[PDB]
Amino acid sequence: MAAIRKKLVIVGDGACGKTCLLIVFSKDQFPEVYVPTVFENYVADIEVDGKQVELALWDTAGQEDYDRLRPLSYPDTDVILMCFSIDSPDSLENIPEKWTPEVKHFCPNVPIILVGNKKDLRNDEHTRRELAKMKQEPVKPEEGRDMANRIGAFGYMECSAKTKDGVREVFEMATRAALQA
Amino acid sequence: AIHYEKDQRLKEIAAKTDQKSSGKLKNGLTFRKEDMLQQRQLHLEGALCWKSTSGRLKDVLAVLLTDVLLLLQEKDQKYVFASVDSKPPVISLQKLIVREVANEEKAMFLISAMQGPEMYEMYTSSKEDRNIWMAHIRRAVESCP
Ligand SMILES: Nc1nc2c(ncn2[C@@H]2O[C@H](COP(=O)(O)OP(=O)(O)OP(O)(O)=S)[C@@H](O)[C@H]2O)c(=O)[nH]1
Ligand SMILES: [Mg+2]
Repeated sequence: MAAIRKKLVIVGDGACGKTCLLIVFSKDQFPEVYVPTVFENYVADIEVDGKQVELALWDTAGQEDYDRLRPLSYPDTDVILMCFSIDSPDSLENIPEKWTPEVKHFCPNVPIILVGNKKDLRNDEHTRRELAKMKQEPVKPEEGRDMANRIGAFGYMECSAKTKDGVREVFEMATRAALQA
Repeated sequence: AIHYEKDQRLKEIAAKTDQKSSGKLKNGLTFRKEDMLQQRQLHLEGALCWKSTSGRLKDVLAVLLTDVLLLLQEKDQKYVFASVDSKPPVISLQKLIVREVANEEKAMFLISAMQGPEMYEMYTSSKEDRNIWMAHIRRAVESCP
């Protein structure tokens, strides 16, 4: 029954949490079996600022082998969620190197929300210990915000689909961006 | 009152297809009336609507064969290969996937994958008909040579 419909597309590295984020938002349930995405689309509703909006959620492949398929999802997009995972510095590095040039090409004036996924792993002792063996550490909020500025993002958010922390807020911000001309 | 048979229906569709019409495949080959009759089985045929970019629903006859799905329109009482958004009206079944349209239970996305991919948004008459079409397309893709 929403009288407003908008289109959202999610992109970012393989395994960075895109599908889980979309399914937690649209079904309120974390999908426990990981199946790499080729193409999917979902529907979800949101109320933000007293405004009821229906979102079409276009799920895309993070794998480079499906690069030629991804542009099928980009037409007539109202907002992009561009994701990385907080436990993977590499996925943040691919934001300016891969995702941003692609999105700016196919969706030049579409607002981008830069989203750090898997925030639950930032303070996970095991995660920190394993990353340190590799001379890595979880992405810091300041690093995410700096990257958002570097890519001209509409906004920056962090969330955990696993715990639901920040999920509603990611989609509130995305909806606000989707509603702008 | 001879009972419907898929092989006879295919012959009938071919007979009603304009001899001058051809339909492009994504690889640049074309398909013609004669190809319908060349060692191909018909799995399913029926009316669909092909939703164009302009948002217009274009009536087509969809014809699911052994290795391709054909989208046909009507003209002067004959079939012609469909002309919608300059997209190939002959879809190879190899590497074709099908998906529900989340906000429209009557519709389905057909996504083909060499010379690039293509997406088609097709409307059936009902959710039940969508399921029948998706099931038949998936089975045809499975047994496609
Ligand atoms: N710890 C933690 N794990 C998560 C979270 N979200 C997703 N995951 C896990 O990460 C893995 C990949 O998640 P998924 O959402 O499927 O990635 P994707 O970005 O859609 O991957 P692809 O389809 O481009 S290959 C899964 O094992 C999933 O359970 C999260 O918030 N916290
Ligand atoms: Mg996925």
